[PDB]
Order: sequence, then C-alpha cells, then structure tokens
Amino acid sequence: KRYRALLEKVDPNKVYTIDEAARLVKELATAKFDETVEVHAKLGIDPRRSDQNVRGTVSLPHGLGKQVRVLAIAKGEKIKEAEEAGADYVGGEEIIQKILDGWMDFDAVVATPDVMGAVGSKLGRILGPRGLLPNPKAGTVGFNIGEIIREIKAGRIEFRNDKTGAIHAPVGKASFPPEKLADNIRAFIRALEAHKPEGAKGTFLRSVYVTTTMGPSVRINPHS
Amino acid sequence: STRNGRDSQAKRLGVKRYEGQVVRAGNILVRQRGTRFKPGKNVGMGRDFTLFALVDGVVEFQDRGRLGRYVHVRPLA
Amino acid sequence: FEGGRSTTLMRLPKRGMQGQVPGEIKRPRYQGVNLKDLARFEGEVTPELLVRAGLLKKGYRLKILGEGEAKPLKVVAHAFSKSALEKLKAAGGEPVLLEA
Amino acid sequence: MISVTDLRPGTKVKMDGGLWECVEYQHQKLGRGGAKVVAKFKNLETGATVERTFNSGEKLEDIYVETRELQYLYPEGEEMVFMDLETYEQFAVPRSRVVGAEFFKEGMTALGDMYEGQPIKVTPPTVVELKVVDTPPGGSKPATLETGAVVQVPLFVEPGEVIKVDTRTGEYVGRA
Amino acid sequence: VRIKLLLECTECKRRNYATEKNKRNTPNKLELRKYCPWCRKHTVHREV
RNA sequence: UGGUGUUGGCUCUUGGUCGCGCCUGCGUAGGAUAGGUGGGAGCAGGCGCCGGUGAAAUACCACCCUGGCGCGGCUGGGGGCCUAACCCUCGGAUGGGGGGACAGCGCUUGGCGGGCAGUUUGACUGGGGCGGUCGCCUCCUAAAAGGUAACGGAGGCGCCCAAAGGUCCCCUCAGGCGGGACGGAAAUCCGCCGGAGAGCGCAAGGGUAGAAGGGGGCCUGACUGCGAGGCCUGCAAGCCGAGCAGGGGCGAAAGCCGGGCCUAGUGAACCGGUGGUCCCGUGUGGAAGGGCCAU
RNA sequence: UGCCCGGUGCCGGAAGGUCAAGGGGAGGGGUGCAAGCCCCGAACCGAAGCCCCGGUGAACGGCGGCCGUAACUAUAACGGU
RNA sequence: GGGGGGAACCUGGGGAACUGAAACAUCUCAGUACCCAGAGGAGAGGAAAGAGAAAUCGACUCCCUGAGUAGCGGCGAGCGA
RNA sequence: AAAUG
RNA sequence: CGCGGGGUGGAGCAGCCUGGUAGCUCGUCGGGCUCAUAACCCGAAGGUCGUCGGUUCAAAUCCGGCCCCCGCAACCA
Ligand SMILES: [Mg+2]
Ligand SMILES: [Mg+2]
Ligand SMILES: [Mg+2]
Ligand SMILES: [Mg+2]
Ligand SMILES: [Mg+2]
Ligand SMILES: [Mg+2]
Ligand SMILES: [Mg+2]
Ligand SMILES: [Mg+2]
Ligand SMILES: [Mg+2]
Ligand SMILES: [Mg+2]
Ligand SMILES: [Mg+2]
Ligand SMILES: [Mg+2]
Ligand SMILES: [Mg+2]
Ligand SMILES: [Mg+2]
Ligand SMILES: [Mg+2]
Ligand SMILES: [Mg+2]
Ligand SMILES: [Mg+2]
Ligand SMILES: [Mg+2]
Ligand SMILES: [Mg+2]
Ligand SMILES: [Mg+2]
Ligand SMILES: [Mg+2]
Ligand SMILES: [Mg+2]
Ligand SMILES: [Mg+2]
Ligand SMILES: [Mg+2]
Ligand SMILES: [Mg+2]
Ligand SMILES: [Mg+2]
Ligand SMILES: [Mg+2]
Ligand SMILES: [Mg+2]
Ligand SMILES: [Mg+2]
Ligand SMILES: [Mg+2]
Ligand SMILES: [Mg+2]
Ligand SMILES: [Mg+2]
Ligand SMILES: [Mg+2]
Ligand SMILES: [Mg+2]
Ligand SMILES: [Mg+2]
Ligand SMILES: [Mg+2]
Ligand SMILES: [Mg+2]
Ligand SMILES: [Mg+2]
Ligand SMILES: [Mg+2]
Ligand SMILES: [Mg+2]
Ligand SMILES: [Mg+2]
Ligand SMILES: [Mg+2]
Ligand SMILES: [Mg+2]
Ligand SMILES: [Mg+2]
Ligand SMILES: [Mg+2]
Ligand SMILES: [Mg+2]
Ligand SMILES: [Mg+2]
Ligand SMILES: [Mg+2]
Ligand SMILES: [Mg+2]
Ligand SMILES: [Mg+2]
Ligand SMILES: [Mg+2]
Ligand SMILES: [Mg+2]
Ligand SMILES: [Mg+2]
Ligand SMILES: [Mg+2]
Ligand SMILES: [Mg+2]
Ligand SMILES: [Mg+2]
Ligand SMILES: [Mg+2]
Ligand SMILES: [Mg+2]
Ligand SMILES: [Mg+2]
Ligand SMILES: [Mg+2]
Ligand SMILES: [Mg+2]
Ligand SMILES: [Mg+2]
Ligand SMILES: [Mg+2]
Ligand SMILES: [Mg+2]
Ligand SMILES: [Mg+2]
Ligand SMILES: [Mg+2]
Repeated sequence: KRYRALLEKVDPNKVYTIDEAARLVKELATAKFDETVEVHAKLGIDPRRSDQNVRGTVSLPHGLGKQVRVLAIAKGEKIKEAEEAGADYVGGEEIIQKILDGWMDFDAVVATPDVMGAVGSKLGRILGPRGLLPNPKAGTVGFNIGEIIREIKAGRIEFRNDKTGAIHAPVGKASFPPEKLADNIRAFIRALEAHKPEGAKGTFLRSVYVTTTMGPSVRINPHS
Repeated sequence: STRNGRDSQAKRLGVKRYEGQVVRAGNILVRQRGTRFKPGKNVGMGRDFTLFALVDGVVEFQDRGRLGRYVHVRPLA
Repeated sequence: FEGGRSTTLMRLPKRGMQGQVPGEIKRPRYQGVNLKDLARFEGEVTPELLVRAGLLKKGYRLKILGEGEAKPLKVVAHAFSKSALEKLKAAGGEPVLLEA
Repeated sequence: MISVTDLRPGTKVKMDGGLWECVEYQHQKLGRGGAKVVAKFKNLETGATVERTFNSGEKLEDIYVETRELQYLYPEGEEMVFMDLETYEQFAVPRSRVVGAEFFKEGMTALGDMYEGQPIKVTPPTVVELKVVDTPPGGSKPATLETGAVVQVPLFVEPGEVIKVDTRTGEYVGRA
Repeated sequence: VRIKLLLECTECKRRNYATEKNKRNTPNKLELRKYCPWCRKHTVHREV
C-alpha cells in the first residue's frame, strides 16, 4: 500500500470548484517525476450514433509543450515552413518509407493535403487505429502547417470520445502554478461543451473530474 | 415560351449638375460607373465613383484631351 | 387599409414596453406649470389654488418649473425644476418634500 | 421544397421520410384538367422503387445526397472507416451501409452517398484486385482472399496469387 | 453560406461585438483581431 | 391505448433503475485471459520501461463500459385462486346460478380516423388550360438628358475573399519576330518591337498601366458616437457623403483608412432565440415577465 | 381464371428502434434570518400508433427495352444485353 | 300546493351561421339569433373570505364620467375592463 | 459432371 | 406545335449534378483443351464520347445551335 494516506486527500462525497481541486490536485500527486494533470468526463451521447462522436482540439492558455515529436509529411517548400516551424522530422513520400518500415519515434503527425493522398492510402491501417493519421476535425492536415506545427508546442491538444462514451485529456503538469491548471481546465471544458452533437438528449457532461497522472481523481462541478 | 424577358431597374446615371450651376458642399455632381469624369478642384469622388462638391461654389468641366475630363468647383469668390 | 399590400405596417413597434397584463403600474405623475404663470396670482400658491385656477387639475403631484420670472411668494409643490428652484432662490418658497 | 413540374431524373428528394431519386419523369396533361407529374423513384440505400403521381402544385423537398469518393483505412468494432480523398474527413460507416464491405480491402477507394456528412451507401468498383492467401494447390476450388472472404477460383490460382473478383458476384474474374 | 458562416467578436472576458464573417475550411480554425469596444477603447477580440 | 375513479380479499413469481463497493472481459503471438480510452517512466522483492509480440502492450493511476453478486432507497411485469362491488341471467329473488375486480362507465393521455365538417386549391396570359414566367444585375430595343412596353433579342445572381481588406514602397501587360539544354503551339531565359488588344475571383457594361493591374513590410478604419449636403424616389426603401469626437493603422510627411475598381450576391413587420444593459418590475423588497443595444 | 407481395391495405409477430401523460429526482434556480415555501430539471421505468420481420391476389394494383441470327428473300424457333 | 296563458322586459340551462378578417382556420359576428325552464309586475343583484395602494373606501342595482383609457389581439381584423 | 459432327 | 429523357469500343448499359479518372457484359483476333467444333481456360486490340461553337489551366462531364432518338401529350367548343 501507499495510496491510503494518499486517498484520504479526497472527500468522496463533496463536489469541488476546480480551484478547490487545484490547490488539492497538487497535494494529490506526489511521485519521482512530474505528473501530468489528467481530466475525464462522461459526456451524454451514444457512440453507435456515428454523428455524435466528438473529435476536436483546443489551444490552451497555459500548459502543454514540445514534449512532442511532430512529423510534417509534405511536398514543396512547405518543408521550409515546417522545418522552421519545429518539424523534428520532415520529408514527404520518402519518409513514409521510414514509418512504413519499423520507424516510430514521434507523437503527432501533421501533413499537407497535396501529399496527404498517398499518406492514408499506404498508412491507413498503421497509424489509423493509432489516431495519428491527419484529420481535419482534429486539425492535423492542411497547408498553413506553419502555425499548426508551431502550435502543437504551445498548447493545442486533441480529445476524441472513446467507445464507452467518455473523453480524457491532459490539462497540464503537476508542479503547475496554482491558478494555471485550474484555468487550463475551464479552457478544456468550454471547448468540449462547445462541441455538443445536435441530437444529444439529456445532460451533456455527466461526470467530470480532475486527476493526476499517478493516482487520485477528484470529481468536480464542470461549471465552476 | 421564351428564355428572356429580363432586365435591371434603370439607375439614372450621368452629370447631375452642369457647368455654371451653383451648388452647396455635398451635392453629388456626377453619377457614373467608370470614371467618365474625374474629380477636380474641391471635388472629391466616392466609392461608386460619384463626384460630389466639396465646397459651395460653381461647377466647371475641364476637358483635358487624352488626360480625361474634369469637373471642378470654383468656390464663390 | 388597402391595396392588399401591407398598409405601412411594415414600420415597426420600437414602442417597446407598452403593456404587461395586470395592467399599468400605479405610480405618481407630475404636472408641469411654469413659474411663468403662477405670476397670475400673488399669495401662497398651493397645488389646488392651481387646479381650481385652471392648470394642473387632479393630475395630482405638481411640479412648478420652467420659464418666466419668479415672484416674491411661497410655492408649495411636490417638485421643482433645478432652474425654477433657482429663479425662486431669487427669494420665495421651496416647500419640497410634501405629502404625508 | 421543390415542386414536381420541376423534377428531372437524378433529382434527389425526401419522400415518406426516406431518400429517393427520380429515375423516370413524365409530365402528363390530358383532357382539360390540371397537369400531373408521374414519376418512378429509387431509395438511395435499399434498392426499392415506387412509381407515383403528383398534381402541378405539390412540392417535394429536395435533398443534398452528393456522391464523393471515400477511402478505406481500417476496421474497428463492427464498422469500417473511410475518408473523402478530398477533404480527408473521417467517416465511421456501420458494416450494413457498406455494400460488399467484405471482398473490400483496407486501403481501396470506393463510393459513398454523402447525406449530411454520413455515407448511406458505400460501394467499391465492379471488380477489385485481391491477394488470395488460401486455397489448396489442388480446379474450381475455394480461396480465402486477404480480406478473409472466400471465393471460387480455377486451379492455377494458388496461394499468394493476386486475382480479380467482381464485387457484385464475388466471382473470380481473372488474375492480377 | 455553410462553409462561410456568420460570427461576432467579444472584448475578452466581456460583452460587445463586431459580428463579421469567418470562412470555415480556408483560413479558419478560430480567429481573433484588434478592434474598438463601445466601452473604453481598443483591444484584441475573439469570435464565439 | 396508458394513468387514475367506480375497484375488493388471498397468495405465486420475475425483473428493471440508478447511487456506491467487489468482480468481469480467454483465436495466432507473445515464459501469459490484452474490455476500451487518456495519462505513463516509473510504481533480503518485484514491477514496466527498453528488446520481442500483435491491429493494439503490458506497471501504477484515470474515466467508463460488458455482463455479475452485495447491502441503501426507488420503480415495474406478469401467473393463478376468491367474492362482495359492476355486468348477464334464474319456475318473480334481503336468494340461486355465470362472468368478475375483467369488462361498462367518469376525468385525463398518445394515436388511427374523407364515416362527417369547415375550408384552400396564386397571378400574368393576343380566350382559358398545359408550357413558360414572377425578385436582383448587364447589354440592346430606348428615337444622342432621365425615364419607357411586349409570352421582344441576349446573358448573369441568391455568392465570394483574413487577404481578394488598410496604408507605405516598389513593379508594368497581352501578344509578335528573333535567340536558346530537356523543352507543345505560350513551362523557364535573353533581345528588341508592342499604349493597351492583358489583367482586374464570376455575366455584361462603363472604367483603368500618371493603376483600379502585380509584388512586398507593417496592419485591421470589414472602427464606435455622429453626419452638413445631396442622388433616387408615390410610400417604403436604396445610394454618395465632407467635416467633428473617441480611439487606432500605415506614412518622414502631405495625407490615407468607418471593407472589396463600380453597377447583382437579396427579404418589411409580426412572433420568438441568444448574449449585453441595468430602464419598468401591479402594496414593499426581490423575483416572474418585459423594455433598450446587439445578433 | 396465369405470373409479381418491392409500394399501399388487412392479418400474424411476448425481441428490438422512436413513444404521451404519469412516475422518478442527480442537480439547478427565487426568495426567508432561519425552519421553510415555490419553481425549473438529467439517468431511468411509461400503451397504442409508426419503424422493423414475416403473410396475403376472387386484397389497391402491376404484368419491359434495344441489337443479332435460318438453303434468295423475307421472317425469326435461337442468342446478347 | 302545483299544472296553462301573458306584447315586451328578466334570470338561468343550452346555443348557431351568414358575415368581418377584402382567401381562411385562431379570431369576429356573439353567448347575438333561436330553443328550453322558471320569475314576476318587474327580474337579477345584494351586506364583503370586496376593492386595491389611498393613515383609503365600505351591500346591491341604475345613469354620467373615468374610457376607446388600462389592457386584450393570426398584437391582424377587431374586442374592450 | 460433360453438346455436336 | 410544345413535354421530359437519350446519342460512349461491333451490340447492350455505366461514367456526366460532385469537370482532371473510360467501368461492364457479350462480341472480335491470338494461344491453349479436343481428332475436330462448341463450351471452357489464357491473353490482346478496339471509343472523333452525335456533331459545330463557347466557358476553363483542362471537359465525355459545364454552357449554348443544330442533327438524328425515344416516349407524352393536341383538351372546351
Ligand atoms: Mg416580361
Ligand atoms: Mg419587357
Ligand atoms: Mg427596363
Ligand atoms: Mg439596363
Ligand atoms: Mg400578397
Ligand atoms: Mg374465476
Ligand atoms: Mg343476483
Ligand atoms: Mg357471482
Ligand atoms: Mg363466479
Ligand atoms: Mg376496468
Ligand atoms: Mg384523443
Ligand atoms: Mg384527412
Ligand atoms: Mg370535405
Ligand atoms: Mg354545413
Ligand atoms: Mg365561413
Ligand atoms: Mg387568370
Ligand atoms: Mg392560350
Ligand atoms: Mg400554369
Ligand atoms: Mg406552370
Ligand atoms: Mg422590388
Ligand atoms: Mg440609349
Ligand atoms: Mg435616354
Ligand atoms: Mg511577351
Ligand atoms: Mg521562341
Ligand atoms: Mg515546352
Ligand atoms: Mg521554347
Ligand atoms: Mg505568346
Ligand atoms: Mg499590403
Ligand atoms: Mg447622415
Ligand atoms: Mg440631410
Ligand atoms: Mg423615401
Ligand atoms: Mg463587391
Ligand atoms: Mg485592392
Ligand atoms: Mg401578422
Ligand atoms: Mg422580440
Ligand atoms: Mg432574452
Ligand atoms: Mg427597481
Ligand atoms: Mg393591483
Ligand atoms: Mg403583487
Ligand atoms: Mg412588488
Ligand atoms: Mg428583503
Ligand atoms: Mg432583459
Ligand atoms: Mg418468371
Ligand atoms: Mg404485390
Ligand atoms: Mg405488401
Ligand atoms: Mg419496445
Ligand atoms: Mg425496451
Ligand atoms: Mg414529471
Ligand atoms: Mg416526464
Ligand atoms: Mg438566500
Ligand atoms: Mg408498442
Ligand atoms: Mg387473377
Ligand atoms: Mg403497384
Ligand atoms: Mg437471314
Ligand atoms: Mg441472309
Ligand atoms: Mg436466305
Ligand atoms: Mg430470347
Ligand atoms: Mg345563459
Ligand atoms: Mg340564454
Ligand atoms: Mg365560420
Ligand atoms: Mg371574409
Ligand atoms: Mg325586486
Ligand atoms: Mg317599481
Ligand atoms: Mg329579488
Ligand atoms: Mg366578445
Ligand atoms: Mg479464340
């Protein structure tokens, strides 16, 4: 054991107000590394209703960094914009060969429409069920690749509903300045709330919390 | 059974204050599409190319050969 | 009416706020009356000497105000315009407050 | 809401809550009565048809079921995913609405009836290339194709051999 | 239009608006600029 | 047709709902039973990482599922048996039979419903109907101001651009004859000759290289309070607009900017919706609900 | 007294899909010093009807098109789509 | 005791349409026409579980005002305290 | 299983 | 005289709204299996997309005029 004296730091009955779970979320996490503050919420929809699935990203005021290796697969001087954007890996239908055969040392994967074709054609099943493939909804496709690449470093993260009807997403680091994460949370909610499938009967966010990468998850009022 | 019978409500274009007529600052002097006439002395023109007086005075139509046609307004001296 | 067009009922009701249901809010209304005309009588004008005179009448609450010169005389009222309050500061009455 | 006098085969419209597409249209004005529009339709998903008639007035309600070209990416649950090789959006079509979802291929380009950004019909081409990964080197024998489906083929066609198969009859139409 | 879409601008935490027209697909995915509010003067301005 | 009233005895039996907690999820392969999905390099022993495995990986934490039992409250589904309401009957009965808390009937719910009721089923139009047409832009007709008809001739629109907008600085075209590696007959280059035949997102027209065209740097005046004075005009609308204030952009400055070279890209009121605002707020305070601004 | 049950009708389907009152109250809000009083309100349980699966013609009804081909021609028993 | 009659007037129980909206359905015409029961020289109404903002008034009916106001309203026609 | 000369 | 749809390899049909892709079946020629012919198996060739214009960077496709095509109507007298 060890979580016991760690779990007492949560009022199982109570309802916090973000902030409340902010000062707290820091006393909740304690490890031999900086834990990332996770967030979960049982949204009221049906997976089986193809339309209601939720795929959308959000640029955060605080948190999120170049803690990611993004690959820009394109044609033209797009590369120049990309490389100058911070495209750790660059190269069109020649790099597809890297990934296609073994290679796999990145997180995100931006691309340009023009070379996008071949991508999903020969990379579909690989990074497809991996959610890495470029998708408009999850803005990782296009030509303005500049801002795009430059942004996956500042604070824009995706979040697609799972099959159980829930969605989770890292809102920042554990040793984060108090009001930053708490503020970084509303940013995440206000965007997911802003994405309600038109025919979603009932109340949307049904169960929303504030956890730490390793341990305790204090449920809160997603309107705090 | 035809394929026509259409047109657009006339717009009533052209000079709307001739040379030697007294105006007031504001009077639109000319309504036109291109720039058949161009701004002159105390004669600014608008978005739609509509020349209009800039000061109380008279209107003069200076023809400038291949330089176009002008409409000035020599204020009352 | 007529033509079968739209009268000129195209123009809108900006007259916003013109009717809830219980009705009209019973509140106190004020009657003008410019000092210009109390000048008619010289004594102690009281909202009544006024109604009976030929101005204000039952409208209730009197608010002497406006144009005209004041006069040396006490004026009981329910209100005064900043300006007449002045023109009366030239020596006269100022029985504001009023009412029991 | 388009009327009828203004229909044309190909026009897609919403009738009886369902999706159709006039395939036969003939203005009818006999005797001195009012004109009439007599058409024949086809559901967009099921094949079901139905000839009907309407007066000159009666409006119908045009629909926007344009047919972009999607693309298979990968299976998942009892569904399979495609993509409009155009705007690269992601469509999770339920196995039912994917005509011949089998005999398909995780990477093949097919067609879908986009109705409000959701395919209601996903057809591949009449015949596609597929690598048989089964069959006994033993004539008209069964052969499991790379997509798990099985097909009847001749002899010479042996394991690893890529063939063609009419996606409507799932019949061996020759080799690669 | 659809790919077009209407939209306004909010003074950053508050009221007022401008109401322009973004343009989906093309340069989109959010957008803010500098513009003057009925109250006080000049600031950023986000969509919504 | 559900819920209730009239409507009552006695039992038999099954779920479903969420709250919580404990389980649970078994094809290859992986020293093995992989529910997803987001975190994740760590949490005298160990664990994962890393390597291998597969579509996915593996710890520890999350959320939440599939299905399962456990208590806590909450709701239902039927199976029978009964007799006394209610119904039907019986050589005429405060009684006997049969049905039986069903049906019938009362209030209420959703639905089917030309059996019946009220109505609607446009105008122009070389008669009507069928066809075609109906608002907006351009050209002609249109008779050298404006305006002007026809089921006269001929075409467009219901959008679009975050640069295709401001500003400041730069640049000048289409074609034609040479001349040139891959190179049509114009890919790129060089030389002349070329005032506009190019271009100006889209129809046509007027316009325009002493830019309205092309390129680049900063920017967002696609300002808010205003609006003298006019165009057009039956009304309603539509269009131009100098100057002032606030607060900005560009420029050294002069200045320029309250969208777009210009004429289409549209929709009165009503009724509602969203913000804002603090204006009214039915004895008082406060709400309910309105109002004004915005959309 | 042939053939067609895809469409409509009627008949049959103790499962599913959408389902109205009503039940249920997470949770929210207006007021009160407070007990309170008063309003919204999600999960979920709620008939028939419709969807959905089948049946059905002495139920409403429906019952193809373009090419080619035979010892002269024609024509087409035949074949193609 | 009752029963039937009585020109209007009265109360109560029922209750239209043509019309107007320049169609029409909500709305209007109108709780009118009419039917039925009853009442009587009259009938109804009538001593506050009222009004409504006034330290207020003080059954009821009836006329004049308030008032075409407050309002109501496919915020239309128009109805109207 | 499998037509004809 | 209008009303709508149609002219794509030899035949019969896709493709046309959503301009850059010629898809199908039979047929044809080549080669196998047979003594041979079918069938059957292997492989190949073939389309000014009805024409004449225009729009576009480009058209089977979008736009107009014609030419043939198929079906529908022509009523009150
Ligand atoms: Mg005409
Ligand atoms: Mg005309
Ligand atoms: Mg005209
Ligand atoms: Mg004109
Ligand atoms: Mg009208
Ligand atoms: Mg019994
Ligand atoms: Mg009995
Ligand atoms: Mg009995
Ligand atoms: Mg019995
Ligand atoms: Mg009953
Ligand atoms: Mg009913
Ligand atoms: Mg009916
Ligand atoms: Mg009828
Ligand atoms: Mg009748
Ligand atoms: Mg009537
Ligand atoms: Mg007529
Ligand atoms: Mg005629
Ligand atoms: Mg007609
Ligand atoms: Mg017509
Ligand atoms: Mg008009
Ligand atoms: Mg002329
Ligand atoms: Mg003229
Ligand atoms: Mg040149
Ligand atoms: Mg040359
Ligand atoms: Mg070349
Ligand atoms: Mg050359
Ligand atoms: Mg050239
Ligand atoms: Mg610039
Ligand atoms: Mg003004
Ligand atoms: Mg003026
Ligand atoms: Mg006017
Ligand atoms: Mg414009
Ligand atoms: Mg410009
Ligand atoms: Mg109205
Ligand atoms: Mg309103
Ligand atoms: Mg509101
Ligand atoms: Mg107040
Ligand atoms: Mg009151
Ligand atoms: Mg009150
Ligand atoms: Mg009050
Ligand atoms: Mg209080
Ligand atoms: Mg308000
Ligand atoms: Mg048969
Ligand atoms: Mg049938
Ligand atoms: Mg049937
Ligand atoms: Mg059910
Ligand atoms: Mg059920
Ligand atoms: Mg309820
Ligand atoms: Mg309910
Ligand atoms: Mg309180
Ligand atoms: Mg049911
Ligand atoms: Mg028969
Ligand atoms: Mg039939
Ligand atoms: Mg012959
Ligand atoms: Mg012959
Ligand atoms: Mg012969
Ligand atoms: Mg035959
Ligand atoms: Mg009565
Ligand atoms: Mg009566
Ligand atoms: Mg009526
Ligand atoms: Mg009427
Ligand atoms: Mg009496
Ligand atoms: Mg008397
Ligand atoms: Mg009496
Ligand atoms: Mg009335
Ligand atoms: Mg051969």
